[PDB]
Amino acid sequence: FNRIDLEVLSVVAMQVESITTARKQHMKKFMFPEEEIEIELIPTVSYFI
Amino acid sequence: MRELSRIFKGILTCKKDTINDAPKSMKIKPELFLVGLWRHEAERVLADKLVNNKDKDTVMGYIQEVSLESFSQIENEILEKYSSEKTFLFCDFLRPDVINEDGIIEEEAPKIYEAIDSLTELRKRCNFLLSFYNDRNPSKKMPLVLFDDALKHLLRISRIIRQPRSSGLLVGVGGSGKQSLTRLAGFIGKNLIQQIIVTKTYSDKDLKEDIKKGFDDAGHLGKQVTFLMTDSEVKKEEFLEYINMVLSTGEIPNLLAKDEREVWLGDISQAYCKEKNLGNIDPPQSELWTYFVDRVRDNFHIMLCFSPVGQKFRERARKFPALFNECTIDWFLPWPEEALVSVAETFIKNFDKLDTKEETKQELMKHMGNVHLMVNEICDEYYQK
Amino acid sequence: NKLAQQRFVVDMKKRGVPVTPGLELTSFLIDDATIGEWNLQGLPKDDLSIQNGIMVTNSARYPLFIDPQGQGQNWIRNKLSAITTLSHPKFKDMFLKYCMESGLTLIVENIENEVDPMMDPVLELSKEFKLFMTCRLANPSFSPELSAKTTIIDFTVTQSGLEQQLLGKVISKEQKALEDSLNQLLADVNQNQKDLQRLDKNLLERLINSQGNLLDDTELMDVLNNTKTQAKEVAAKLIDAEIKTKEINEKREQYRPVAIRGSAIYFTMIEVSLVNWMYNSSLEQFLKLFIESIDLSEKAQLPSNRVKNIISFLTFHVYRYVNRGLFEKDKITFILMMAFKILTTAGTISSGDVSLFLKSQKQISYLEDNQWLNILALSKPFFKELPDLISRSENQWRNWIDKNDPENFPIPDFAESINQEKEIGSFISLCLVRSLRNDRTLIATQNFISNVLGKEFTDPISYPIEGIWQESSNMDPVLFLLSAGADPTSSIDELAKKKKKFPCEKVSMGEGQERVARQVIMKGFVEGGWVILQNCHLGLKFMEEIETLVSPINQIHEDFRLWITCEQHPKFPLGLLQKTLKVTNEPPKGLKAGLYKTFTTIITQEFIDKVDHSNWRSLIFTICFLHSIVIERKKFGPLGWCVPYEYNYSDLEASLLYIEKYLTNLMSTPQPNSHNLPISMNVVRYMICEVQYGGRITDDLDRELFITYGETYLKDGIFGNDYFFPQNPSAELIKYQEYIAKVPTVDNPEVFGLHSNADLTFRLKESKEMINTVMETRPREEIVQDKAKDMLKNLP
Ligand SMILES: Nc1ncnc2c1ncn2[C@@H]1O[C@H](COP(=O)(O)OP(=O)(O)O)[C@@H](O)[C@H]1O
Repeated sequence: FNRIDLEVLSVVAMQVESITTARKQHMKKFMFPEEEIEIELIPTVSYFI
Repeated sequence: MRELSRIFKGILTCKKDTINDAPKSMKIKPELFLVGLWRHEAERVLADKLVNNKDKDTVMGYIQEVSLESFSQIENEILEKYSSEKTFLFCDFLRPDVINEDGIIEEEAPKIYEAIDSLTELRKRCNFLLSFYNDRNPSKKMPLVLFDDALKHLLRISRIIRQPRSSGLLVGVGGSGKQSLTRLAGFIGKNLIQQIIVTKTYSDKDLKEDIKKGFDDAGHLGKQVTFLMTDSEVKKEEFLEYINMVLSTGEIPNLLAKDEREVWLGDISQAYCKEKNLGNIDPPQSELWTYFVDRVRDNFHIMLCFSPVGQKFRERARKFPALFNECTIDWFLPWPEEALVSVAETFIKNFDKLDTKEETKQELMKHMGNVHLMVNEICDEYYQK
Repeated sequence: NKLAQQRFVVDMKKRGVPVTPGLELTSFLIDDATIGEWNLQGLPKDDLSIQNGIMVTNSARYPLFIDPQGQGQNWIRNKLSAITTLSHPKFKDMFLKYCMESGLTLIVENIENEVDPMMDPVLELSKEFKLFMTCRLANPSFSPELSAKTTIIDFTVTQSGLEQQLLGKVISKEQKALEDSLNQLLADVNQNQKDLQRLDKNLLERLINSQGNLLDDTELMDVLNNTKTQAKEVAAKLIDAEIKTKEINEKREQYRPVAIRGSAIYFTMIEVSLVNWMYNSSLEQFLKLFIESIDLSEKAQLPSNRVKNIISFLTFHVYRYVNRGLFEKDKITFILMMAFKILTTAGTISSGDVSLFLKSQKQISYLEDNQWLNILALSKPFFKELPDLISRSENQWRNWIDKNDPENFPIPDFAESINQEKEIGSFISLCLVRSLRNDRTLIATQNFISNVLGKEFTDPISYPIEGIWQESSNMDPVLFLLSAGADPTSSIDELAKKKKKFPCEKVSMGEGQERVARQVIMKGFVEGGWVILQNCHLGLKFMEEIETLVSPINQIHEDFRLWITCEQHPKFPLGLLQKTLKVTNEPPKGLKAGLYKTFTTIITQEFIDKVDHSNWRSLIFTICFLHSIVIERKKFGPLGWCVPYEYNYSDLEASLLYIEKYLTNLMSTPQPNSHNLPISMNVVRYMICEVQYGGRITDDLDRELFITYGETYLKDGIFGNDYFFPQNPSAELIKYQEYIAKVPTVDNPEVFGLHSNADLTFRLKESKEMINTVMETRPREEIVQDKAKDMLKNLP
């Protein structure tokens, strides 16, 4: 994951933070940045680098 | 070994004009003019690209010693006349003959091969010409002051620009005037001049179209041209690469061969019917391109003018070998006190209406030169501290 | 003037051409009437501005100013005008043709050595058109030829004019009646200078109006008398020159010390900008601070005593303002420079002695070669007079050099009277302390700062973010110069939930985020929300736009704030650096400092939610102390940690979440507590050892080192009655605050278990960098290659 452009990481920070806060509340439906339509979630997800 | 070839290339001229010593005969044997030509040649091919005047003084000492060495049969005569440090055989093309404006201004093309040593008529024709350039160009706005070193520098630009297949790198700090001098030096030589303009978007196509027009001026039309790149006309390296290959080969890959080389070449073979003169019978196809590259390189002179200071100049030279290799190199030292007092009196003669005082004017012009040399030193100290 | 004048007159003397003694360049160039007219137009009344105005007047070519402050821009804004920026698509096409064909004068104010080439050939055809254009950032790098075209003028303010400007502004704000008297008498005496001019006009009229038959005009007698009458009012004006030059002067002498101090302060805070970029600010912000300070505490009664209270209060106000932006390693330095710049005028401290204090054996035998270097360092007024048998007595000062804290209790009696006098005796003591013992430089630094400036400066500060919010109006943002392993984002959000009622919106810089940022900002403009930009250290092209956006022109709904965060990237244009609020949030230095901060992160509901005062209260205290110890261990260097690690609170509340689960689900089955718990606390050891804090650790040895710290601090049991190796608590909140209060400021490394001598090396390297910082602020192909040439014939 590291060998990647710096600004791309800058915006990825936002995306992953949004999903983290979404999962924290245990909210069924949430809003994703940059993408106008509303989208759902399932709990058993995870991220790894 | 290039400079030896350049020395000879300069020597080989005047198939019979050297013989015509009879008009001058200024204590001149036919050989004397020849050895003077040798001396001026060796100076201009070797005693130019050197930084300090002392280095010059030692090469002229070498030249005098070697002339005495070979010329072991009239050595006292050369010592009397040309080995003397006094000015000898300034060679020029436009001063020696005068058009005379008989029925039209350009009555006859001046004789071109040689001139003799003199400074007066040199300056008078220079001022003549300056007035002409003033009325040729609207808003010329060119108060050029002509002092001895400036005259020599214009002469050197002439020497390089004229030669078939020549070009010369000019170095010197800004204000030395090289960019100003070359305009006149090109107008006298009938050469067209164009500069590059860096648009709001800095890109590459401008270079290509301008060089295409330049070749078609020096190719199909066959006119005489000149090119005036400077530090303002470089925004990245790449321009230097394209020009580099232009000095070397002259064929741009598929700029002229985009289904155009044959139409342009076909617009030229009518000249070929008489020029190469294959018994006025026929020709070939590739050989036309050969003659075309011949023509364009024969009439595309390149005048480059760089800064001596900064960071980029030296490693730019190292990047591209042909640049400093093919072109002649000429230094412009800062003006010494003689030039400055000369300018002071040129501007005080017309301004000494109310400031009337004998024996104090000369000291005035002297002291003004002193002031200028000094603000140089103050500049140095401010940057230092 | 000096260098150029001596230069030209020596040229004239050597030339032997005659020249007049005395320059008086301004006097015989321009009539003073236009000078006064400009002084109404905002031209500063002092010499340097006078020659500057002359220089613009001559107008040999179009000018270009080096403009650190903005005198020229305001002057031209007022001189005869009473504008179009360089960066604008219409400017390059529209504004050019309007000015060039109808003469609008086309001012420009954003030169940064980068020229749109179309600017030039316009420079060199309406005959009613001029053009003045100026730079902003000082120390230009203009090309040689940009010097060929245009004249260059430097408006770098001198302190000398600066104290007069501040003098005028203090006379304004402290009581307007002083300005009433000032401007009244000043207008009167200006008009009386014009009355002397009218006397001159009367003399000229007497002399050449008739131009013949003056004598037959017997009214000439009356004319002669009239001359006398005008001189009489000049005599009144003459008296006024005294009444001025004392009264207003003493009203100014009450304040011109203040102005001096003010100017000193400003020229101090200039140079830190050269210490590092981003410590850059205007004079205008300083002016607001100055005028405010006058408003804040100035007038009570007893005006002379209030002058002394100026000198007390203004210094602290500006001082704290700059500290809010400063970094840790530069904290001590700015205060140090302030002290020196204060004393370079009153005490007349020699710059040579300053360089002695910054930079620097046959005689003595006991002391070390490391020490003998310092003997020769001090050796080369009475420094070169008392290294002899006086210093070489070796009677009682051996204990002295052995004693820790040499300065305080075992004072040197080498010069007891000189140390007693104290006007310079501090500085003498400090030259001594540095030259002898560079180890204890820094506390001595704190000491004489406390002396010459007051101990209030050498005291802790911590910025209440709720307090800081009160500063931020809607029309100024909040910058954040952060360091690794620290972010206030959570606290900013927390406040935005506390006082404000909505969550802030956030946009991270990057690529392809300009328009996103702009549209969210427009939403904030219309509404009044809060916006959190992030990672401005890359993607700087959007920054220049922000300054244009945050303007009075485009109106903004109230309650709209902006919050900016970035990092150390030079080539960051100072449009917003010149107009913003700078704050630093690297973690605190001292053990008590970090401990206190941690005791203001997760508090009052973590702490207050217990259902047990006994066990897990103690566990919180244990883990918090562990946190604050292992973080601070790194101060020493490779002895404490092989490499640096960036522990922060995330691991803390991770551990807290674990152990609260463990205790809640333990006691969920506990119907009765024997003594408050029945825990088997060995699993918690393993967890806090290898899982929570195990993330950062790249070395092997650090693993068992950290396990050992766990062993010695946890003890494997909650004793309830024992002395921590370092006290132990009671069970109330403000008692914890007091517990922090009684902690010492500077500790000793045996608190960590680590040996005293560790201290030594730290201080040395610390001292070794500190001076070097300030040492930067002062204003090859040779025999070395021959030395190497001789070397290479010596390797085998
Ligand atoms: N011999 C000269 N006498 C007076 N002014 C000169 C002279 N040479 C150059 N200048 C001034 O310097 C300016 C720039 O000249 P330029 O030819 O660019 O010199 P350089 O090529 O050394 O930069 C001109 O506009 C002119 O005003």
